[PDB]
Parts: sequence; C-alpha cells; structure tokens
Amino acid sequence: ARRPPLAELAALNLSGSRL
Amino acid sequence: EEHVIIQAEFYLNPDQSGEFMFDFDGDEIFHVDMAKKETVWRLEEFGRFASFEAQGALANIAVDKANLEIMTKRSNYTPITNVPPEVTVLTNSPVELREPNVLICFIDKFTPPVVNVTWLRNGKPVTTGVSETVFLPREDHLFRKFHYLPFLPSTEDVYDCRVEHWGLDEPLLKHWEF
Amino acid sequence: MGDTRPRFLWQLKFECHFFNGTERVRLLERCIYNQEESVRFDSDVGEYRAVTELGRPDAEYWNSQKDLLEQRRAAVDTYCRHNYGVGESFTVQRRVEPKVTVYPSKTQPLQHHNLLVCSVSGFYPGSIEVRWFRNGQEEKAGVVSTGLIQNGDWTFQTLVMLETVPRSGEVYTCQVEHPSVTSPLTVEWRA
Repeated sequence: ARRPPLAELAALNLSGSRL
Repeated sequence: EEHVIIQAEFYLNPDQSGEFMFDFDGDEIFHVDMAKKETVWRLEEFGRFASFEAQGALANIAVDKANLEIMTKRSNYTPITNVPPEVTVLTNSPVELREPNVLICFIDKFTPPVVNVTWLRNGKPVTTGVSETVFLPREDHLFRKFHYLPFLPSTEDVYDCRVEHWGLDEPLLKHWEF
Repeated sequence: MGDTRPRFLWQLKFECHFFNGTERVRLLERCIYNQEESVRFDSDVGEYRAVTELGRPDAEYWNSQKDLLEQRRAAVDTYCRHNYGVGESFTVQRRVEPKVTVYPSKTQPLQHHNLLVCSVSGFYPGSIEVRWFRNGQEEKAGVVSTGLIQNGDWTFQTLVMLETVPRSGEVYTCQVEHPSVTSPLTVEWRA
C-alpha cells in the first residue's frame, strides 16, 4: 500500500454492552 | 475557505445493511464495499493519491450493529418514521440529438436508506450502462442518492425514473423527454 | 416493498470542520438514532454531552474514561489535520474548468425566443459567479437560475436564464468567474 493512509476514528461502544 | 470532511456510517435492522463512507463538502471520497471488504474510491484517481485500510471500517460496522441493538431496546423499540424522497431527473450537459449524454435521477431527503429505483425507456426497464452511488448523508440525517443512465438523445424515446420507498403511497415516476 | 416490518437505524457522523486551511479545526462527533441525534462530542467542549435523554447513559459512561476523552481531544490532530494533509491535493485543491454554452429558449410556445440560457457544467469546486450582459452592460432584471446542482461525481452544473426581448444587432454575453481560471470565461450571443 505505497500511498499515505486516510485514518478512521473508531466507534465506541454504548453504555449497556460487552462485544 | 471553510471545508468539512465527514466519516459517516449506518447500520439498519432488520435489513442488516450497513454503510461506511467519507464525504468531502457533500461529495463521496470512498466507501467500503461490505460484501467484498474493499475500499471503493468514488473516482479511480483518488487511489493514486491515498490509501484506506478497510479492516477498521469493518470493525466500526460491528460496533455500530451492537450499538443499534442497545439503542433499539433503550428506546422501547421505537421505529423510524419514513420520510419519502423528493425525485428530480436531469441531464449532465445540454441535450443535443444523438450526442452522448447522461440522465441523472436525483433522490433526496429520505429515510430509511432503502429505495427501489428503475430506469424505464418507453415504459420498459433498462439495465444497459446504469450505475448508482451509495447513500450520501445530509445534515438533517436523511439521505441523498444518484442513479445514472448514459443515453443517446432522440425524438423516439421518452424516459422515466421509477422510485419506490416506504414513505410513498405508490411508485413515484419522474418523466423526461427531449 | 411487501416487507413492511419496522426499521431501526443507527448512524454515526465524525465531522472535521476546517477554517483557513488547518489553522482552526473543530471535530464534532454525532450519534443518531432513527432521525434524532442522541449524543455529541464537540472538540470546543472536550467532553460528551447528551443531546436527548436517550443519550445521557452514553455521555456519562464515556466521560468517566479520561483516557478515552484524551484521545478524542487529540483527534483534532491525529484524525482531522492528518486526513486533511492526506486528502488536500485531490479535494481542497481540485480544479475542473466549466464548459459554458448559450442557447435560446422560450417561456412558452412562441414564434420568437425570449429566453437566453447560460449553461455552465462540469465544474469543481461549486463556488461560481455567472453574469449576463447586454452590449457590455450587466443585466440584473429578468434573471432566474437552477442554483448550484451537485452531479454526484465531483462536478457541478448550473443554468442561468435571462428573459429578454432580443433586437437584431444586440450582443448578449454570459460571463463566468470560477477558481479554475484566472480571467473570466465569456460566451457571446448575437440576436
């Protein structure tokens, strides 16, 4: 992958979960 | 000089359909194809300048799905209210007999992001050369979508974009003529 | 579509807002359920806030984790400024010149044309100025437009229409200024 990467922001789990 | 870059995701039940995309001032940079697990640049040339690792977007779709489930329950299973689309048909460029052009079906202001779209020439379905965008986000949290049909303008053919959506009582037919 | 079961929708939106390149940058994260925003992060604040009651548990949970907050506060650099730097050349700096054509039209069936249409198509970015002139004098009366049309493919178009009664010998000019060109584009029409 030679080209500079776009970075995503990660999604957070809501209150009340596990996975 | 203001600009905005938006990372936009959705997940919808019970369709189990998801989207992940980046938007720059209202145009799509890329989306991730869920079935192929692959970055799809809107314009091919963008892939010469930048990369994107699709794995992270897939990981986010999994969180989004779980979160949808939590929220669905937390809301006491409140479902979405359907908002039917506004549809406009137009062309790329000024229309001249027998000069290649493209018909655009512009589908706007709707939710949820499920719509059935058919191009008709003289009442009959056409698949030749059609393509379409993924769902683009709006500031009111409704959706925008484009469908395209390359065509040769003539006086013998009329066209219709046929759109069905849950918010509509009957299919919506937008007509175009030379 | 015969399946009319209730739909439940979740959206997430991470918006990087840029003023004067990356000199001022503001990150907004939004969680939307159905059509309603529930919780928000705004980098001007640096903590989550509930937008509606349903968002309150999430705001509380996330704001309890200062390690997490710190990372979101840093994203104005690690995410917004980083992505701008990657994407600038082919987004911010994209320039595609407009194609300009002029054709006559009619407000209704008529023996003579009483509309001059200035079609400006295939351009990027969307910022554009389109003016009508008659014999070198700007016309402001009798002008209507589509406004700016997004094509979906990183081009825009517009049509700018001038209602007029042409007299032979008159020359009408459609003039277009767009960042892609250093002097105006003009197309002339003689009646």
